[PDB]
Amino acid sequence: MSTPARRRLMRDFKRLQEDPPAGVSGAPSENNIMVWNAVIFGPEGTPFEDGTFKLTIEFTEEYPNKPPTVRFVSKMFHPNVYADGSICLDILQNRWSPTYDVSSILTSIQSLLDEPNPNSPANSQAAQLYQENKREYEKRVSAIVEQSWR
Amino acid sequence: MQIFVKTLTGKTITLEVEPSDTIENVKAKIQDKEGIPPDQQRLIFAGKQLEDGRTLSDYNIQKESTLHLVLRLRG
Amino acid sequence: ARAKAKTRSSRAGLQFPVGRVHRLLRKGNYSERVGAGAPVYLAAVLEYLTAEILELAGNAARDNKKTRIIPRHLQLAIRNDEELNKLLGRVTIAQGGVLPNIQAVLLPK
Amino acid sequence: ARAKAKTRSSRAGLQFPVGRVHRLLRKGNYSERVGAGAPVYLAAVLEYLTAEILELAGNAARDNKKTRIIPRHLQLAIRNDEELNKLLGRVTIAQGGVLPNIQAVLLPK
Amino acid sequence: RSRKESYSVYVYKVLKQVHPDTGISSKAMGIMNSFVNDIFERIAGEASRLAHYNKRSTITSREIQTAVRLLLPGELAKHAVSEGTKAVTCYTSA
Amino acid sequence: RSRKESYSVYVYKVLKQVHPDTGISSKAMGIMNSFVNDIFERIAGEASRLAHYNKRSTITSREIQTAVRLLLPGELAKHAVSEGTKAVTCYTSA
Amino acid sequence: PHRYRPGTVALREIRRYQKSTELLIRKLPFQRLVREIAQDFKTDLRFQSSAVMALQEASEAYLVGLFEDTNLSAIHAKRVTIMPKDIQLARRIRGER
Amino acid sequence: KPHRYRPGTVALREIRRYQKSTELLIRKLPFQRLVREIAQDFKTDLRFQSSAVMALQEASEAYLVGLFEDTNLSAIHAKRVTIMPKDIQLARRIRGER
Amino acid sequence: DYKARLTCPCCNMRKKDAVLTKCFHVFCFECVKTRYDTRQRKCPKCNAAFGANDFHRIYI
Amino acid sequence: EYKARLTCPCCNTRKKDAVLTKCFHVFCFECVRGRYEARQRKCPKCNAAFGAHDFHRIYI
Amino acid sequence: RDNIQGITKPAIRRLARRGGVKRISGLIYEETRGVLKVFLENVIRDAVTYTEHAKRKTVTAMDVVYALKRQGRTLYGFG
Amino acid sequence: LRDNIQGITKPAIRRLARRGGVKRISGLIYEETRGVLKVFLENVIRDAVTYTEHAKRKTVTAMDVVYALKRQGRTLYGFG
DNA sequence: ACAGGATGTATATATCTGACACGTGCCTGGAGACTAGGGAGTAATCCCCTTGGCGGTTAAAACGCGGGGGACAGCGCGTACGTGCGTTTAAGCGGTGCTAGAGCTGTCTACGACCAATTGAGCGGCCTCGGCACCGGGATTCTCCAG
DNA sequence: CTGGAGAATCCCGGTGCCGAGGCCGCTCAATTGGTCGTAGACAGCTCTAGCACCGCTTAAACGCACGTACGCGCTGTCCCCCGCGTTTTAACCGCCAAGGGGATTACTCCCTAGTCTCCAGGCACGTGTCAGATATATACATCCTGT
Ligand SMILES: *[C@@H]1O[C@H](CO)[C@@H](O)[C@H](O)[C@H]1NC(C)=O
Ligand SMILES: [Zn+2]
Ligand SMILES: [Zn+2]
Ligand SMILES: [Zn+2]
Ligand SMILES: [Zn+2]
Repeated sequence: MSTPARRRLMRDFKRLQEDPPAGVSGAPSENNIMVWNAVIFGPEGTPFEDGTFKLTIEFTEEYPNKPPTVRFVSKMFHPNVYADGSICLDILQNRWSPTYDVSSILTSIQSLLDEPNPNSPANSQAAQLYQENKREYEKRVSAIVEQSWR
Repeated sequence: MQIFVKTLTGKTITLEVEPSDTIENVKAKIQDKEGIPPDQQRLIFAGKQLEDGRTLSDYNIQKESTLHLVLRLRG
Repeated sequence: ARAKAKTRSSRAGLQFPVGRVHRLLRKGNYSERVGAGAPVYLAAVLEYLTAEILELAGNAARDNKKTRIIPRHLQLAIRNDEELNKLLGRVTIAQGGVLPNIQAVLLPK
Repeated sequence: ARAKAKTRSSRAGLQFPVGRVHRLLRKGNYSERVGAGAPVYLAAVLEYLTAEILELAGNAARDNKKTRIIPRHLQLAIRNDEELNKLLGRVTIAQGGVLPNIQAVLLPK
Repeated sequence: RSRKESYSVYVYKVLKQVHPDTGISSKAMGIMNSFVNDIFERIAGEASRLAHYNKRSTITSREIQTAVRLLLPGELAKHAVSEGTKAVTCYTSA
Repeated sequence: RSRKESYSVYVYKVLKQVHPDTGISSKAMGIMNSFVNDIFERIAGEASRLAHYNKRSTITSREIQTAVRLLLPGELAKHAVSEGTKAVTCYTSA
Repeated sequence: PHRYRPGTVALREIRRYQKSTELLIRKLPFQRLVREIAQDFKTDLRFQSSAVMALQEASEAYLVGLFEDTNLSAIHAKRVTIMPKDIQLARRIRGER
Repeated sequence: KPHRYRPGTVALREIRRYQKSTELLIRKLPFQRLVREIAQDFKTDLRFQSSAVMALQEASEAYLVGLFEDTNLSAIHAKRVTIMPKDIQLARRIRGER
Repeated sequence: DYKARLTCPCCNMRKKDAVLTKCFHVFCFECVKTRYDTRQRKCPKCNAAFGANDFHRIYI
Repeated sequence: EYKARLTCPCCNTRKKDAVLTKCFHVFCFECVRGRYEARQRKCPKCNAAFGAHDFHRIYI
Repeated sequence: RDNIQGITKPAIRRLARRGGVKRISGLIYEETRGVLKVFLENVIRDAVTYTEHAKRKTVTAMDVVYALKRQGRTLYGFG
Repeated sequence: LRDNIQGITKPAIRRLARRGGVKRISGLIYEETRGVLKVFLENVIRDAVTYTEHAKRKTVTAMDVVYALKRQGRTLYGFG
């Protein structure tokens, strides 16, 4: 509540607790409210079903004005994420708007899980599998969902 | 024919399209009046994953329909 | 017979020619060796600056109710932006004119 | 056992190091090839300029009645001379001071 | 018949990228060519000077980074470094 | 223990030549060193820049002469060019 | 008959000239001046029309900037009429003299 | 009876004194504090070389002296002898620093 | 409800006192000004470009 | 006061959701369209003239 | 010979008008046509030096651009 | 290291003005002199720190400051 | 302040016109694959300069007070500069013609990069002394106030 | 406008010291001497473009009358800055102590120079059309002077 970013985080947590989207969750860090921890259930109708992905986020002071930074903690296989977990987001690097909130970010990344962007080859192997070897692609998605439980 | 497309921040954007228009063309119009490149969009109707190569009539999209425009993203 | 050639600009998602920038860097004799990412980075920077200035000039021309950018529009776009003006503080644009301003003292009252 | 090594500065009757100037010209990647007479000419120019400035500084120091040249004398020599002032109008000499002058208006009447 | 070098095609591509329905005069194209050449020259010269300073022999992305940071003022510099880094990471990933 | 190069010896020799009975302080020596380096960089950069303009690949006495004519003003340039031409003629003669 | 008070025509002239971008000097006399100046250095040179046009553009830009600065000086002195004092002050401050 | 100079004579005297010497007119330690504070905003935990600080101080004094010569010319042009913020602003605007 | 309804959406700290002519939105003038000066000439609401003459002070 | 503030003053019964381009006064839709159909280029606050292109829908 | 007069009084007046002055003293004309001559001499000397270096006889737009840009007065729109 | 600009002290500013050749100094000069000096110091320190952090060191150096000044068109002699 | 006539100035319509945006052939420079070698990224070590602290001196900064001179407002005079008209003038446009030389291509030779071997002079260290800043005393001069 | 008083300045003399200046390794940078690929000088051809000229139009320059707005000078004032004495502050200097980071060394290995191939993006060349300038009838805003 000391700054607009902090109060925005307060209301974002309030909305997440009051009415979180389907198959998503979030939690702060005890020692740094600016740090965030989330768990997402895989979207239906996609190979990512029954997926339990762990995320970590970092914020700054002028947030209602900049996009934050995000990265995976669990294993990932997606054309829109780098191997280490540098996740490729337009509303987060190119087309950020202050209107977006943490819940919107979570839903957007779930939608990205649903559909990789064809012109976003963060993982060239994953992009090629999606483009051509669709079967092997959902096989890899199922494998990553399998080890996502741990 | 006016259609409704919903965003993630409580906004609904009105698009004038035709049933024969492709999803790619709808995304291009969304680029024109909302600055979202077509490759940076994922359009969903009635829980179905729309594809750029298909048309609105293929997915049975009627007048005043609500489309959930959640992007497919690149940073 | 090797593979479908993809130009480096396309690989990086830019419109400016990465290969041409690399050739200019090598030929200009700026350093004994040139890194791989230097042309990419420089091309990105040039593309951004060109896009910015063109966008401002187009905005000015549209505000003037015309569909063709001209040196007058370029001059207005530059000189109306403090940062671009600072970057181009010591440049003369042919057929550019000047910003219309008059000191308040001179105006009648 | 070839012959006595006569350095190029002595051969040309200068004081500055022709070999050193040539080495710097090569190493500075100013060009891929360097002519033979370029270092000689550059050394001649440098020697002439330094001799001029040092002569003026020595004259200033002698007028001040000192046997040593110091930043103050150098500053006075540079600025008093009109050509040198134009050549070095954008430099700052450490411990230089300024030229003693007062606008006539300030002086009492 | 000697071939001549210019950036007209790319300037035009960027123009129709940003404003889909706007033209540009020939004199404007010439001015933009001169501007692009001037900026390229400035940044390349600064990068070469930095390399000479650090007794290095190659112009890698870091030198261009710092040269841009020195030339462009403030928000221009910030945005330029952002997009340039974006481009280089995209390339290396490719 | 790195060895750093300067023009102190040569400045001192020319100082003795012009005024046999004058000394120069260390700070004045440093100022002269910096001045010599600055003039050298100016002239050499201008000459290389001319070489590039004229699609040439070799710096020569002509390029240096034009560079000094462009940099030095008036009578100073006239004297400098006279001294340079005399020096090169003597060097080629010997 | 109708008669404008002095000054308003000056304001109109400023408004019109600060909007257009044509050349404000006559091409042939400017060219003659350039040739006369150049003939001192070396004789019987030829000039490209583009080169002479570039010279005009540079000269007009320089003079216009100088006049903005000297106008600022004149206003500083609590006047509205520029003077050679103002011109020389501007030149001196900008380090041209 | 106390002796008081006319206002201005000692001013001219100290002008003549200061245009004759070459010392550093700003206090070194407070200038160093100011430099460190200013650098605080770009890179925390920075260290400085004494020579670097002296170079900065020399450059700054030279710049201010030049600015004040130009300001004095402006004030004289305005037909007065006292320099003011408007004079400083004119000098900077004409030189193109603003 | 009302306070949220008619306060500037993006910041939600002060009032609606500006209009973006291109898309005809209503935000607060200082939000608009800072986004312009930071070179985001691109609407927050409909994500559309504009210029210095496409937004103006409005009162409600 | 919120209802009275947000409703247009011409009618004071319908919500004000239109802005006039040159003078920037908030009014309703159909009152303004009817007035313009009535040939009156008249503003109730500034009496400024307008035209068919000097108005448009705005939503808060 | 004596072609500085080609820079006519009304030409100077309209230049100053573009500058933004209301009224102009009577002595400004001589001063400004002296300043212009000085500036022309300074630029032309460098242009002629460049062309003479290039073994040419025709001063070129590129030569004039280089001369101008050597004085921190870069000119856009000629090469 | 908070609010040290007062270190640039009134008589010091007057001494600088005298070296400039000023007879009388108005009472308002000091505020904008502080402002001008601060602006100049940021403009130089930013470039110096940029050079330093490019060279991968934590110590600003006289050479870095000299290069920054030369870049701004105010070359300084006597430091290398 | 208000009103109306005279004079700019903005607006919609119709028209030519030529600069531009597209399309086509083709061609040479960028992409791909490969190899070889050296630039520098990393790790370890040394020790040098930076930072921090303390205490004593005193030089400079801060504050106050008196007064005087200079910035500023006002007023009045005159003169020279903007405004408009009528009379030059020569710039500007067109068309023509001629020819220097800018640009290109083809040859051929001095000439600078490169390598190897040789050596001496300029850098680091290391003494050594007088130019100079300082402290003390005497002589000279500028400025202020009373005359 | 002319003379003493006092402060500031200038001038001469003895003295200490620390930085300029001279001298001794020696090691690396300069030098010398071939050698070879080629960048640049030079001859020749061309046809582009600059220089030169002439006739007609008319836009712009030039010259003159005027009256008025502004530049410039004189005057009063008062308040803001300057000179000076006194007290308070912290800069400066010397010393000491700790260690983080600058600078150097070795190694390796991963990046980039160099080469051959080919093929497609980009450049020269053609071409039709729509944006833009221009002429003309409006509708409307603005300046100046009487009221
Ligand atoms: C640009 O890059 C900087 C560097 O970290 C980053 O902080 C900033 O958010 C980026 N801005 C964008 C992507 O618009
Ligand atoms: Zn807001
Ligand atoms: Zn919008
Ligand atoms: Zn209404
Ligand atoms: Zn209104």
